[PDB]
Amino acid sequence: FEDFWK
Amino acid sequence: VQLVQSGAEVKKPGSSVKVSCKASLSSYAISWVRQAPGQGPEWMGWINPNSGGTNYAQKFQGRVTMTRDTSISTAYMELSRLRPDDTAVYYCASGYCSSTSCYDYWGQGTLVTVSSASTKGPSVFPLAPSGGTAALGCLVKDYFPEPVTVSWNSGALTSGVHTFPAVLQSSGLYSLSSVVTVPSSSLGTQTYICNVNHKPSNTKVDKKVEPP
Amino acid sequence: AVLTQPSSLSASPGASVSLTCTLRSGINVGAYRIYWYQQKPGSPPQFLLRYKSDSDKQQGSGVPSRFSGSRDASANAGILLISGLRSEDEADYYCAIWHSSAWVFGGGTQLTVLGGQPKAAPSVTLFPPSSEELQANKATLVCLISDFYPGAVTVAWKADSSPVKAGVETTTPSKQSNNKYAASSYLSLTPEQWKSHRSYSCQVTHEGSTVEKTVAP
Repeated sequence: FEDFWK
Repeated sequence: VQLVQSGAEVKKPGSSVKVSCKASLSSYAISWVRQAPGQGPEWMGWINPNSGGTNYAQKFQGRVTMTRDTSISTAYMELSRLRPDDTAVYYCASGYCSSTSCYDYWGQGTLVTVSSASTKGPSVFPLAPSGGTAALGCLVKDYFPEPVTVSWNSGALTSGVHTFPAVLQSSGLYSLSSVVTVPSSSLGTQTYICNVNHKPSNTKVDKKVEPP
Repeated sequence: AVLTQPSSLSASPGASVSLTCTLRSGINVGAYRIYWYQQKPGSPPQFLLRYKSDSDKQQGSGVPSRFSGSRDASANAGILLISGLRSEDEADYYCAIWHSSAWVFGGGTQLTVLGGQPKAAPSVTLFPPSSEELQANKATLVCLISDFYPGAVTVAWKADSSPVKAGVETTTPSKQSNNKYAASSYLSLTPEQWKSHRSYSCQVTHEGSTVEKTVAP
């Protein structure tokens, strides 16, 4: 998926 | 499911502290966020668990190191040459986002207290005692660091009890008081003991409040 | 001043509320995903949702639908909306953006949910120093204000007729079990100061009505 903090 | 951080720390100005954040790791970046008492969150940086690559906020660049051990799957955050202003609850966090939703995970947090004061147990003093009511309590004064807990009659008395938030005095020591409203008819017969526990100094005190 | 939020907001249950996260001019709101967090006392911040536009938004896993994002180009402000406004929603609310290669957080908004509490006058009890503290060669006057609503008080100390600020520490009003407010203030002196003066006063102002209690050696 996608990184939360980037 | 869970990030679990190390226990509370107390430090002198100029020393360092190392806080761990153990996953019960990820493939997503573990970010470190701190919160000073009565303040908003402050982002410190992240670490990539696969690479070990870091990205620190400019403020902390110089005196912060973030590492990981994928064997035990715990992230570390070391802050060097500590300032009193570094007194905060340090959180670790990680998550991921789909097109639909996001799944964030925070640690319980780690209180780090930085001050030139040394660990000290509290002096507990009784506050001896309308519509037939009387007010009495305990004054828990001059202790460090912060977390003390106050119960009454070993927790059996909850109704009409209020334990106030702590005050950081100019001396650098903390203070709070707990109050209980009771009927006047009970003061000679019913026993009221406040149980003060300051775990940082391993001091437990049980003081009974009596009318003179 | 990248991100700014209102300090406080109060509304009753069942209604809807809007929380603003104002961006500094030049930092266009339309270009950023605004991250929203809820934080109840003692717990870490918990993610609500991130919102850039109606075409670009992600909810928090297990966060009710009544929490919804919005924005306004003219005000240059991201918006968080809450519909249910349960008493559970009483917390601090922080916004965050990824700006200039760093995570920036707002100052936070303290959302208070009113429990239909009627106005209550404060009960003020001023405690003199205990015999035990005096034998420990210290003195602390404990002025305890309780059972007032709404939770806003001003506390003033006087040694004789002279007003005091030195040696005074006052707690912000905090919620009781019965949803009324209490506040504590301490005037720390020496035993010599305690006995040297004739009276000490603790004045409490709530909703424009004043209560003063006195203690003497």
